Order: sequence, then structure tokens, then C-alpha cells
Amino acid sequence: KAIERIESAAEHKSLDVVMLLIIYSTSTQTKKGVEKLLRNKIQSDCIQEQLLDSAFSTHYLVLKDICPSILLLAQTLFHSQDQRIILFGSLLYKYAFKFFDTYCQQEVVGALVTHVCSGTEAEVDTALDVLLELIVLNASAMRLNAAFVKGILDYLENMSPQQIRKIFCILSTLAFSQQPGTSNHIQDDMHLVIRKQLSSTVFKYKLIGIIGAVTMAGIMAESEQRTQVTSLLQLVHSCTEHSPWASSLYYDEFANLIQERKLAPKTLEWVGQTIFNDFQDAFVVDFCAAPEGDFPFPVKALYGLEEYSTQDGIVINLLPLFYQECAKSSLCLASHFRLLRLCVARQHDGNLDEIDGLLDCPLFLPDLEPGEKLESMSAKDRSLMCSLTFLTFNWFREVVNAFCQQTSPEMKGKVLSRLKDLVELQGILEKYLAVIPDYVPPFASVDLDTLVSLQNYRAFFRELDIEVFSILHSGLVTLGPAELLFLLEDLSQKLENMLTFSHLHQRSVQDIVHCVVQLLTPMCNHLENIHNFFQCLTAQEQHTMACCYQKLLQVLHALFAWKGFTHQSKHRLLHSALEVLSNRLKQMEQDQPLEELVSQSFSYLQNFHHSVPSFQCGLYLLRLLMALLEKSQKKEKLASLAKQLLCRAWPKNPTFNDHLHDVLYIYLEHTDNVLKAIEEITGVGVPELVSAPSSTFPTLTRHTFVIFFRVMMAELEKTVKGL
Amino acid sequence: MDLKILSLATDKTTDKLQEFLQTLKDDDLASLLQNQAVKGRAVGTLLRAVLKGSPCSEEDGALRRYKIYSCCIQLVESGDLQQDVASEIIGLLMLEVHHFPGPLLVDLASDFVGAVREDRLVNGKSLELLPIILTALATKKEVLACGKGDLNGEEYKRQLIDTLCSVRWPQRYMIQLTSVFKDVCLTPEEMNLVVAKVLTMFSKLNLQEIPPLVYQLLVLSSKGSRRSVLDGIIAFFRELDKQHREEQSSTAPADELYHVEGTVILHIVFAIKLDCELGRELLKHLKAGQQGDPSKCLCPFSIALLLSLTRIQRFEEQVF
Repeated sequence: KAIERIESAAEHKSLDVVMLLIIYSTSTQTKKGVEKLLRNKIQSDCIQEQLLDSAFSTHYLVLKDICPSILLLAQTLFHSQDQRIILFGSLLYKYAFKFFDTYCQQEVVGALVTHVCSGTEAEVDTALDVLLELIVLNASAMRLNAAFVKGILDYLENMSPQQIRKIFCILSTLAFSQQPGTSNHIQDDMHLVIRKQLSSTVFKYKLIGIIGAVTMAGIMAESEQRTQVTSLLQLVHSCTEHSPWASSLYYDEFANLIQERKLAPKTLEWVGQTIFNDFQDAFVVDFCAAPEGDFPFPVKALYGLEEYSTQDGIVINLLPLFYQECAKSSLCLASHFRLLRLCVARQHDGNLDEIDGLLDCPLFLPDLEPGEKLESMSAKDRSLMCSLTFLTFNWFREVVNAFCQQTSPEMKGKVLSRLKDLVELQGILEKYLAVIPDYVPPFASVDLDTLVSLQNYRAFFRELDIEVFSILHSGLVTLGPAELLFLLEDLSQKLENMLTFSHLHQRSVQDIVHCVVQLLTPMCNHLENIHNFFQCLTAQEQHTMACCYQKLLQVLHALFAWKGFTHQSKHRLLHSALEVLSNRLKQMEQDQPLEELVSQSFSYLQNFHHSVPSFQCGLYLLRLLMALLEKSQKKEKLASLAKQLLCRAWPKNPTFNDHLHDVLYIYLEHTDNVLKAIEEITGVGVPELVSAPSSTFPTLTRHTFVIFFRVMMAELEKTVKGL
Repeated sequence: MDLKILSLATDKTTDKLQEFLQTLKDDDLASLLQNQAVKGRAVGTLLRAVLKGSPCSEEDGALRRYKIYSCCIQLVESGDLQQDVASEIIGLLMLEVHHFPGPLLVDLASDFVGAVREDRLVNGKSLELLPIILTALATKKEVLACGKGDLNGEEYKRQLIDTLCSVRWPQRYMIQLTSVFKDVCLTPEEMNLVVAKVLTMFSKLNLQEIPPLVYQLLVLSSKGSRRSVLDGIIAFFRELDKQHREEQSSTAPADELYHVEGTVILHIVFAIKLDCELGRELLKHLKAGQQGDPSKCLCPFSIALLLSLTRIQRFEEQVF
């Protein structure tokens, strides 16, 4: 009971975690009681990594006799959704493994292996994350129990692409820790299954070999080293080459292994030679504007930059290739581009000069642009215009991935236009979707899924990396609004998945947070200021910038709502992000206390309100400000901000209703005695029936009233049980 | 000759490839035994060219592949090949073994059965084909031309497997023989045979080679019949315990027998942990019930097993 009281103060110390583990292991009646309390504590944003840390680092000796319960805690904690509990359940397993007896470490590995094989979605991801971290913490002990980890291999058929990558990463890392150059238990058998997987007709089982084999080779890449790796990689390319599904995968799995691990420039320059030739061969043709063959469409070479010479060689072969496949490889175009793109980049220090013509390329395509005049001319033609728009969209989706990092200002110009062509392409893509319904499977896959319409097309896009977000550095215009939103929307979808996808998840969270502070703040601070001046001073201009205004206030919010800012270390990251929000005026002190930085930021964001176009943009601003306060008057400021949202004039759906409840919830919660704000709604709540069944301080109707009253009541009851 | 086959992998199928094949016929042994020894990667693409120059839509290509395959199997297990080369060879075999016609597949898998009789393989690496071989047979339900005909792909598959149960399994390779049945889909009758035969061989192994063998038997049962797998393992040690209790009343033995049982147990408790039906099959098997049984049911070993199972959370209460 002494522990549950302090849940009203979130700062209670580490000794509380140690004591809860002791109480848990005492008797079965305390078990179920503790267990719920521990879950309600973790969902209270309390008992975080930080506390479990100091609890274990100091107290491990005391906790050595509590082990089997600690492991029983891990279990029943692991078995819930809401990863927060699963994480803490995993942090138990790990801190166990860390300081503890062998027999304890034998079961930990076993318990984790099980969660992997028979577990659920999250359970398996989290279990394989800890099993990785265990090798980092203690490898030599990790390898002694490896016999259990191998058992995982037998369950491979049930796993995802992410985890197959995760599982081989572990087994091969163990195999090479034992001895370099030799072959032992793990090495051989994981070579065995890799063979038996590649040789299946069914793609599901090739997926296992293709990923597992490229991962091995990837790890053993750090004369006998290169020949082993090479023979392993060629055995993959011979199995994967017959099906355009498989070969595109192998090219993406190869594109992974090159950008992640740091290999020998001599091993990199070996497998690199084939890639440049293979690519020009399959996809690259000269500028004859008349391609060979009969296509009942006006096939031209479409949308180069035209700053690239009209008289000249290079054009991509898309249509003639995609047409021949349909009637009787062109799906490997994007995958091969990424691979080649990373091969040159890694052998050149990042100079793409040799490939730079690829960003200037047109493609051989029928006009995809409108289907508007051509509407209601369909069947084969409508499935062809959809995927041709699609395939191209992915090309220029991958090309922006290549050249976003390049130095030269002309090279940044060449990307910025691919950004507009990426914008127009995406409008043209959804033109064909709302038109050709439900009969439209794609010709490619995404994130390996399992075996299209509006909702799904989002997922069939390729992956933009965060380096692409460095395009955000430039300004706006009366990089325009259309391209800004395009980036801002990808960012928000990324920061939802991280701080609240493959290449994303395959780099550490910290990196993504560190970069997103630079990449955004002293950019958006400039971008935001342009949006405000605009909303202070047309059909699409409004619609688009009012959206960019949201995506900004959604992104900024997602950064400071980062639940990892509670940790000591992240204070430096926070100090930066907070002081980068510190300039309306200059910085008189370099080291200025966190408390002022909070309010300097807050005030800076508080005036932004009056420019906000929609009821939403007022909400996400509130939520942003509110996440700054949690870092550290301002409570009342928020009220007036929520007051205004329900007050001034604004230009049927649950959206509007839901955001109201979010505002009224913030309004009544942060203000002074609530009776005052409640009477206002009680006195001017009357005008509804009495005028023309709107009000002074409006947004009150049949449907808008019930929303008020719920928040009205609940808050009164909250203050009633308060005293 | 090598390069001239590299040109054929360039221009066109059939006439280019298959013309140069019919001209040789002499020997494929001396070339592969060596051209592997200079650079093993000269053999890798050697197979790719010769194999696509001998499809299954042409008998002269088919009947040649059969001789090719035979020659790729022998060497893998005969000479000492850098595993890198030996693997690559088998990988491509498994790769291209898909479209072999009914007649040839049976002939292929029957040469393994003949090799199983007496061979020093040094490599079960030959046996990696058997799993894919039999599953290819399972894909064709129509009579094949062999013998008297009147047999489907599944039946030959069944009859092929029955022959494998009858022949002597070499003491060295029975780990790999068994792990080969692990990659194949079985009928409930076929399973009890693979399991029972493997069991039948138990008392013919040195004790310490049993524990890893049990684990291999345990991973078969997941798709297979648990009761028998458990029944054999338990009753094998039950009879083995009796002999040890008889020497004690009439140190030397204790270090091996009781250590092995401690390894065997720890394996099947971890198997029950990954697979529950194996645990529920163990309990339903050991249920005392009628009182004549609990005398014949539980023994030192099966009890040590249950106590050890107490570690798993679910079965804890049921066991007690």
C-alpha cells in the first residue's frame, strides 16, 4: 500500500522496484496483486528502464534468490499487448542474464527461445531483440547454450521477413565468435537449412533461404574469406534468378548487406563489378525516341530533366520490358538500382558521378499523366496505366534515395524536381485507383507481407530513408508546398512507427532521434515561420499549406513526446532541441537552465495559434506545447488557447467530434476553478433552443452538446473526489 | 571444352547445347574429378550449362541428367572436396531436381537405397536430395512407367520408404539418415515405421550417441506420432535401468547411464516446452488410473522425467 500511494508522485525511487520483486516471490496471494499493480505502474508511465536499472545494478545480490519468480514475472508480463509491459518483461529477462548464475542463464535463454517459436507478433520481435543484446552483453556464455537457439531454425517457416533477418543475424554472429574460418555446430546446420530452403518451388520457402543466406554472407564479410562468401552469394543468385519475385528480393537483401555492414573494399570491389554491367544490360537503352515493337500506345521517352541533353544516349527501358513480360526482370529494376547505387557509393566515398546520368534519365512510357480524357477506356489498358505509373513512381522514389545526399547545388536542383515529378506521379497513381476498382493486384510486393486499393497502395510504395529528409533544408514559395507535404507526410509516418518499414527499424532509435532534431528544428523553425506569415496574409494553396501546418505540428510533437527523454543521457539531445527552439531572440547564456528553455520554446509556439487554419491545427499545437511542459501559469495559458478553439469562427464526421473532446479535455483540465468555465457553458448553453435550432463562443448543437457535457461532468467529479 | 560450353549458355537452348552433349558420351568422371580440383567454381557453372542442355522434355537430355546426377553424388561423398565446392554441387542438384520425370526420380532415389546398404559416404550430403526427391514424387498422382506400372508417385514414395526401413542403416550415418525423414511429409503409418526402426537401432549404439539421436527423433514427432516416440525412449531406458539395478545388488556404470538419462530428459523437457501436445501426450500416456498400471507405468526414469517437467509452468500442476 505504501508503494501504490506514491503513484501520485511519478518520481519515487528505485528501491520500490526491488521491494516489489521480493513481495512477488513471497506468496501466491501477493503474486496476482503485485502483477496487476506492476502493469498499472508501467501504464502510468512509471517504473521505466531508468529505475529498473539502478534497481538491478546495485541490488543484484539481494535479488539472486528471487530468480524463478523474476522469470515468472517476465512470462506473465510478456503475454500482453501494449509493448510497454512486454519491454519491461524483457528487461527482466535481460538484467537476469546480465548478473547471475549459469543455471539461471540456461533458463533465460530457454524461456526467450520459446517466446520466439510459439510466441505472438510482438513477443517474437522483442524476444529476438533481447537475444541479440545478450550476445553483446555476454557472448562467451551466450554460445555455451546455443544448442537451444538452433532449435529456432525448425520454426523458421512461421516467421516474418524481419525476424528471419533477425534470427540469422544471431546464429551466424555466434558461429563466428567461437572460431574464425572453422565450422562447428551452428555453422554447418544453418548452412544445411539454407540449402534446403533455396531449392523449394514455393516462394514462401525461398524467402527463408534468400534472406538467411544473404545475412550469413553479410556477417562473414567482416582469400578464404571472400571465396566462402562469394560461393554463398552466387548460390543465391542462381536460385533466385528464375522468378522475378525472388531476384528482386535477393537484390534488396543484397542492397541491405552493403549499406549496413562495413566490409573490405577488396571484397566490395569483387561482387561490385557484375552489378554495373548487369544493370546497363537489362534496363538501359539509347535515345531513339522510337522504341522497337508494337504497343497500342504512343510510347515516348518520358520525363528526363531536359537539362540533360536532348541529343544523347541514355533512356530507361521500362515499357518495352514490362509489355513483353505481360504478354509472355523489369520488376527487378528498382531493387537493382538500389544495389548498384550502394555499390558505387561505397567504393567512391559517396560520389555517384558515374551513375549521375541515371537521375537525368527519361523512361520509355505511354502517357500515364491523365486518364482524364481517356477515362472509361479500360481493362488491360487500365491495369497497365496503373502499374506503369506505379513502377515509375518507385523508380523516382528510389532515385530520390540516391541523390538526396549529393553535394553540388545543381545536384540538389535535380533531386528537387524529381520531388515534383514524384508528387505528380502519386496523384496520377490514385487517379487510376479510384477508377479501376478491386480487380487490381499489383505486379510487385511490399515488406514481403503474406500470401490492392487505396488503403493498400500506401504499403506498396518503396522506402525513403531519413537522408531523403535532408531535402527539407530549403524554403517555400507563394521546394513548394506540394513537395514539402510529401516529405512531411513520410516523416510523420516514420516518427509514429519509431517514437510512438524495414530500413528504418534496421538502424537504432537513438540515431533516428538525433538526426530528426537537426533535420527538422532549425529547418521547420524557418518553414513554420513561412506558414504563419502566409496564414496571416488559392484553392490548393490553402488546402496544402494548412496540411503542411499540421504535418509540422504533428512531427514536432512526436519528437518531444519521445518517451525516451526521461533517461539521463537524452537530456543532451533535449537540451539541443529545446535551445534550438530558443531563438526568437539570441542566447545570452550558452548553458541556460532547462526550466527557462522550456518556457522560451513554449512562448515561441504559443503565438502560432492565431494563424491555424483548422480545428485540428489548434489541437496538435496544444498537444505540442503540452509535451514541453511535461519536460519541466502555462496551465492557464493552455485554457485560453482551448477557449479560443471553441470560440472563433471555423470553416457530420467523428473527426470534428473527437477533436472537440480532446480540446475540452485539455481546457477544463488545466484551468482555475472550473465552475467559472462551466457557468459560461451553462448560461450561454441556453441560446440553442431559444435562437434558431451555434452560439456566442459556439460549437454547441444536438451533437456538439453531448460532447461538452461528458467532459463537463467528468471533470467536476474529478475535483469532487479530489477534495 | 569448358569455354565452348560457355558460348552455348549464351546463344540458344536445344540445338547449341544438346548437340555437343551427344558427341561426348565417353566419360564424365575424369573431368569433374579434376576441373573441380583446379578451381571449384569452374564446376559450379559447369552444371548450370550441362543441365539446361539436358531438359526433361527430351529423353536424351533426361537420360543424360541421370548420369550427370549420379556423377555429382559420388564425388561429393567420395573425394575430399572443400565443403564450399561439395555444397555448391549439391545445391544445384537440389535446384534442378524439380522436373525429373517419374521414371528417373524413382531410379535416383533407389540408388540411395543401394548406397545405404554398404557405403562409406563420409557425407550424408548425398542424402540431402532424398527429401526433395520424394516430395517431387508426391506431386504426381498418375501412374509412371516403371516395372509393372500401376503405381502413383505417392505409392512409389511409400514403397521407397518401406525399403529404407528394411535395409541395415550404417551405424555412422543413422543421424543423417533420420534427419532426412525430417524434411519429408509422412503418412501416420510411414511415421511409426521411421520412428520404430530408429528405435530398433537404439541398443546397438554406444550410450553417449543416443542423446543427440533422441533430439533428432524428437523433432520428427512434432509432425509425427508422440506416444511411440515417448514409449520407446522411456521403455528403452526402463529396461536399461533394470540391468543397472541388478548389478548393484549382485561408479563404474553410474557416470554414463545416469548422465545420459539426464541429457535425454533435459532434451524432451525442452521439446515439450516448444511443443505442448508432446507433453499432453506424455501425461495421457503415463496416467495411472487402473492400479495394476501405476506399478507398471511409473519407473525411476519416467518419474525423473515428470519431476524435471515441473520446470515448465503449465504442466507443473498436472504432473504433481
